[PDB]
Amino acid sequence: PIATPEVYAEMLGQAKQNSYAFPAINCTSSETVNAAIKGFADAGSDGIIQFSTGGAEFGSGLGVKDMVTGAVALAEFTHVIAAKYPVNVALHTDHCPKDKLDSYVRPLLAISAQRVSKGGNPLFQSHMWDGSAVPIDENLAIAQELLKAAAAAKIILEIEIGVVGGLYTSPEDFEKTIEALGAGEHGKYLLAATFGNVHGVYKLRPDILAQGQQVAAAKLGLPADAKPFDFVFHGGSGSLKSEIEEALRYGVVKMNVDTDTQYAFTRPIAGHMFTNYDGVLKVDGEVGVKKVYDPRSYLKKAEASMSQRVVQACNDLHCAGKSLTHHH
Amino acid sequence: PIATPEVYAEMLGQAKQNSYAFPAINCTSSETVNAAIKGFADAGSDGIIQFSTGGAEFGSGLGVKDMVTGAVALAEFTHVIAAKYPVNVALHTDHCPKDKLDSYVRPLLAISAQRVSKGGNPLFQSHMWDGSAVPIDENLAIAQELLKAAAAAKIILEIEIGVVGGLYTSPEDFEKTIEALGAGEHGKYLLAATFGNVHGVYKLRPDILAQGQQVAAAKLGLPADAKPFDFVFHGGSGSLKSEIEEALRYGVVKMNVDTDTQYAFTRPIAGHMFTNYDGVLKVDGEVGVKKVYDPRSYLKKAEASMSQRVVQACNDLHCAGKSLTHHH
Amino acid sequence: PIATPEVYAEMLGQAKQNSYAFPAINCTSSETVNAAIKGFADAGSDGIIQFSTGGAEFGSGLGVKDMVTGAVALAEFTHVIAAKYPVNVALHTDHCPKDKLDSYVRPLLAISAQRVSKGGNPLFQSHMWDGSAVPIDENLAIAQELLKAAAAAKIILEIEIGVVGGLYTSPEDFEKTIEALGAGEHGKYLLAATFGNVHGVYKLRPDILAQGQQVAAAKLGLPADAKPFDFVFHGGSGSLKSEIEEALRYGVVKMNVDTDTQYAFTRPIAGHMFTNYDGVLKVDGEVGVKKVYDPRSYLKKAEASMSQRVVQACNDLHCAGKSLTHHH
Amino acid sequence: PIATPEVYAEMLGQAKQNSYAFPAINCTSSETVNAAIKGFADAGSDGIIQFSTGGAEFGSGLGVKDMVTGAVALAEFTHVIAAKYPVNVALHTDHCPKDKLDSYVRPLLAISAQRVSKGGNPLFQSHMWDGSAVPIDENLAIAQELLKAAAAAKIILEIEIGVVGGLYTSPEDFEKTIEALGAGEHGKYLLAATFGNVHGVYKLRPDILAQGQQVAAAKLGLPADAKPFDFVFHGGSGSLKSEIEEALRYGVVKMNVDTDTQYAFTRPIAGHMFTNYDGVLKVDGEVGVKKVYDPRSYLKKAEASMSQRVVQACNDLHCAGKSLTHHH
Ligand code: NA
Ligand code: NA
Ligand code: NA
Ligand code: NA
Ligand SMILES: [Zn+2]
Ligand SMILES: [Zn+2]
Ligand SMILES: [Zn+2]
Ligand SMILES: [Zn+2]
Ligand SMILES: [Zn+2]
Ligand SMILES: [Zn+2]
Ligand SMILES: [Zn+2]
Ligand SMILES: [Zn+2]
Repeated sequence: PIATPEVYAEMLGQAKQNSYAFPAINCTSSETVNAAIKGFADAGSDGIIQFSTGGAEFGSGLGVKDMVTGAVALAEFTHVIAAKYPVNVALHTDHCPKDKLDSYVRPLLAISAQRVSKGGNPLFQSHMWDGSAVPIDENLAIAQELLKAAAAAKIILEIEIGVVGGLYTSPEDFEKTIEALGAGEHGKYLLAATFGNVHGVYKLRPDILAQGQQVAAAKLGLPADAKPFDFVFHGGSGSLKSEIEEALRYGVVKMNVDTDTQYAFTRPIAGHMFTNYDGVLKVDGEVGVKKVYDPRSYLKKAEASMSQRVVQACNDLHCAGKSLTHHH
Repeated sequence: PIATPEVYAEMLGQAKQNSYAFPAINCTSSETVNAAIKGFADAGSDGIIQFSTGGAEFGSGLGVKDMVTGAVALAEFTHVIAAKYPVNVALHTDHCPKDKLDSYVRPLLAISAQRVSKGGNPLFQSHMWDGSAVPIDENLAIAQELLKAAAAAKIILEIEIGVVGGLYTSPEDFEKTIEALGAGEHGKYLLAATFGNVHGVYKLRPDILAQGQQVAAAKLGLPADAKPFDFVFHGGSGSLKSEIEEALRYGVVKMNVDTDTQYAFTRPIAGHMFTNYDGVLKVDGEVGVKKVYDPRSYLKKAEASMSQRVVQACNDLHCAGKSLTHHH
Repeated sequence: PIATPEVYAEMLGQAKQNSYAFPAINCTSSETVNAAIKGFADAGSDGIIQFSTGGAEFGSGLGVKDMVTGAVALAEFTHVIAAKYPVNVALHTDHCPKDKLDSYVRPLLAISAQRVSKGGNPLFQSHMWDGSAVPIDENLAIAQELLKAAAAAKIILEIEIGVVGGLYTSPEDFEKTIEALGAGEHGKYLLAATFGNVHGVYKLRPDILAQGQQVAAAKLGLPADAKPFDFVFHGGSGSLKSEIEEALRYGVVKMNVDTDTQYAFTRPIAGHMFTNYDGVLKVDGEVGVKKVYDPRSYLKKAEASMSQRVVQACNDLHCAGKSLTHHH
Repeated sequence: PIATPEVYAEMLGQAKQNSYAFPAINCTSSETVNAAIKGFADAGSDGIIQFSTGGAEFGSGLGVKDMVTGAVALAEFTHVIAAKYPVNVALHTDHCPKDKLDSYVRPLLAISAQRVSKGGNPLFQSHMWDGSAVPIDENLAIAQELLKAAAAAKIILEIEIGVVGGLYTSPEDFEKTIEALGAGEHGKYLLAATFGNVHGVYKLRPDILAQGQQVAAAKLGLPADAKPFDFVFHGGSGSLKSEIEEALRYGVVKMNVDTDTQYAFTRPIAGHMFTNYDGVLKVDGEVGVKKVYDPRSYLKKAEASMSQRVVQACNDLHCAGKSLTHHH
């Protein structure tokens, strides 16, 4: 099923408690959503499906190019599909900068607030505010008001302090975050801190995350080994095993996956076109071969390949076999 | 917007009155739905989007393979998208044989009956019962009870008498159809008659349709030039202009398109893979090129190409520039 | 075997007498020479293999780029191969303009004159002087001295009056040609006249050739139906059957083929690369498949395909089954 | 130029004296010969071009399939080309087993004996007798009579003791070889011994070669560090640097290269077909693009790429910059 707000909070709390994380898979379409959920289900895992600003725009079609429309359309599709699987699937929106808040996150929050007001659950279970391009104080002022709106709609907020590529987060940056937002008692939030992490597969310092947890623990009057933050790891695709393991130990509960699942989705499509070149093209006066230019023929292979890569992510992040539905 | 039942009936009545038809485009995904609606909008035309049994199964994903789930999921997606376009888009389900009625058309009718009972509109605006593999009397017995259910849910039924490939419909076959179902007063229906028409692009007798109209007119006590039937043309892709024109004159209001839009969708994907071969594949120890293995890069080209082919269909069937919303 | 000068003259005389022609296939390599000779042999036909200036340069390799070297190297190769076939193969050089005479045709003539002086046969059996870019009088002055040199080396000269693309040859142009060169008694020559013919496959006037024959016959005091000229048809690839037939009737004895055999050679290579994409490329960390990146694997397919196209040319030009060796 | 027998012997003697080796490149065509010689010339190196039984058969064309014909045809071509380069190029025939001696090596030896009898040089400068499938005594009996014939025709014989894949050569095997053939005083020979070496790129014991040299030195009454054998390294493509270096130290003077140059030749052809897919194929009723289906367009890229790989071989084997013509 779609993760209820209660289930999603429990997912993240269990991940943190047990030092594992969920892959958050960027999707752009019915096929990619289907591949992701099938991957989670094959791994006996709960998981997160996220739509970026560009993914949402693509989802809305070339005739619309509207982020809210695309996100809502894909979310409505995902609600129907996820009801047929025995794992929990949470819906999330990815990086939204300041000048897109009024055209992405805010209208989506408003839609969910309306659902909640009528006794329903929110359409998305988390939204990202990406304030890494603005000064920390401005970032956290926006985060504070968004956290209030988000919590009131039963939604978890993801925020980012410092910049993802494609200087590190200071102890004071971590300190300000705890001071402005608390440690979950004013609403759950996820924190993307910057520790040398980059988008795309081509100098990670996971110790920055360990430092953030210690700085927060000291601020809160907690034991030295406490982990007050739930961290998000941006630029997950292409990471070393030892680096992932360290990140998990320091409280990463969500790792974003996009590049690696894109390659997995495209790879069998390329193979299909090449081996069926004279079927997918009308060559030498012939009319091609409908059975191989039927989009389903190669898109089913793309779906299966992407699902395999998602299963790998679940095993790498150690959430495989741990779905809170306990289908074994 | 999505066509209301009232708008859809008006679409078909206007098409018939003015000797034009709508393309009914088989879709299987968010991308293909988006391409189809953009095509209708670019042509200033209303249109129909249809899901086959196989398309619905594909839409539900490899982990589900459930026709109802896929149709509902894609219909919910389409409802969100179509609200953003200034043309009317009707949703239809394609060929459902006897042994799939209980797992496709009937549950979908039930969903729409529930919506209507609550003061809403049906999820789909038409459903096809394909009884061409059973004897005419059995076909029409099923059609009669389905027409009653369909009309009660504000849904148009499509039926088929005789077999589409990939012998012709007799005057008595046409006669039995009028006798069992009437001429619309017991609920609107669309009729696929068989006149030498075949699925897939590789002996049409459109005069069979003219004969059916005359046989029905005589039965009903109408003038010789009356056209009591609203016909559906199966195997639209790859047809001659002169054959389409004749079909339109005899009351074809809906022409099914699948093969031709499949080729249009796939063609730029193939081109993409070939010209970006060393970007979509990791070759010679290199890591490929994310900007070209990102599915959006080639799927946007696929969408645009499919939309162009849909525009061509609207111009071929003469529904281009005739949307009942009159945006000019 | 390689055509002796005596056999070559007999080939052309028989072609003219019986209204057929030989394909003259542009070759650039051991593979293309092999494909051409196999094509002639499969068709039971004699044939011509020709090297262009660019083909000769390519034959000499990127480290040499010398037309004489490439032509000699490929001619020496062809001499060895043709000795193993029961058809006659003549070697020819294609379009040589004025500023390349001193670096192609003249040195090659000199090589053959040396062979003949020692009691041997010439290396090539014909050479083309292409003077179509210079005024007719200058063209024919050069042709006259080259014809003397060529005849002394037992070599047939091909000349061109008027320009091949990618205005027509006048009666006076034809008249001047007979006046300057005679009708074979001062050495055999072949004549490329311009009648709307073009290089490459994308307004032919074969009657220009009929007119030339009549003009020459009148000059020579011959009957009206005499054909004093042996014509060459440039731009043979992609020609209509009716146009070829007419050309043959008017004394075309040689039709140049390049574009069509190039496509035939390349087509299975392309097919090979696509269907073996993951064998001819090292993909995803794999090491490819030696059996399909071995050049012989696809070059044998290229050879066979080119040979098939040459067989087609022999049947189109009606020289198939007419080899002067009479192997039946 | 082509290596004279005197120059070839000097090449191998200098290689041995200075612990370097020549690549021996398998060629099958005018293009591959041209690529190889250009590679040697670009590296300022002398080199060897070899034709296998299969390469020779391919060289003769599908209509002939005769090893002698193909080898002679390609050798005659190579003689013309090599005269235009300022490095020495030796011609060699590769693996000939017992049942092919009468149809490859022996007739070729006979051709060269005829040339030598008339005061000329042999057509090939070395021939391989591959007796690795027969018992050592039989191997060496054949080798002894072939060495006599070869030396009389000014030709170096290559022999093989033990089997190349795709057990090691014993001290007695090495001993028998010296006893039967001497150490060059009865004619120069090259020795392929088996030390865990395999054809094709996917447990080398170079110390077997060191052992052979010591065993031979002891037999001959020479100092312990003497290297009486000139070794040949079969399966050169895909070898480690450290393994090549060791082999050179123990007297390898010739390293066979085939797989690696095949990949280099094919790789840009594949790239060409993919990026020009709609030019090399007639697609969607179009007629393709002659400039890219012209075989020269991609074969020039193949030639250049293969030449680059040959340059790499010359640098790996340390013969680069050491041509005995001393063009610097
Ligand atoms: Na990354
Ligand atoms: Na059709
Ligand atoms: Na042409
Ligand atoms: Na090897
Ligand atoms: Zn990110
Ligand atoms: Zn459990
Ligand atoms: Zn149909
Ligand atoms: Zn209007
Ligand atoms: Zn020409
Ligand atoms: Zn005969
Ligand atoms: Zn070998
Ligand atoms: Zn030097």
